[PDB]
Amino acid sequence: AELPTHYGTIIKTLRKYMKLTQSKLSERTGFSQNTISNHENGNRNIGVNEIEIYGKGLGIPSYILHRISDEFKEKGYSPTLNDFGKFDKMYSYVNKAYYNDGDIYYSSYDLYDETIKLLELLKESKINVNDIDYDYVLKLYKQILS
Repeated sequence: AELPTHYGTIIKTLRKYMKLTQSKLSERTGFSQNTISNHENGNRNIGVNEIEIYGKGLGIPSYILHRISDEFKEKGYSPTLNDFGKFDKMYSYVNKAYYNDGDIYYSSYDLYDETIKLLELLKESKINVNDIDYDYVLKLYKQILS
């Protein structure tokens, strides 16, 4: 099957955020450089099973792409994509907590929703995501999962 064309835009936006050229993303997915260009522009369709390959190449689990797409479908843009730098920084701590803390591993529900909820808590507290550390995130994460 084929996906919405907007996955190409999502990949192009994320590729740029990751500071990867099309050539580097090719040497990270096995898609030719020209094929990456064609996916991004909508000249070729992206496979359902191809997003998995892109996620690995971008260093991102595929659900994040799927979650971003669902926002486009509802709102006509993605607030998460538009603020991805903050999402990525919070996600780094969420990912660490999930893979290193048994209480989080076995109590987490939806890691995407939890990353968004943690960002909302920081915004309420007027805290910059660049100023936090893992210990602090883990305290907030345990609280949202309580």
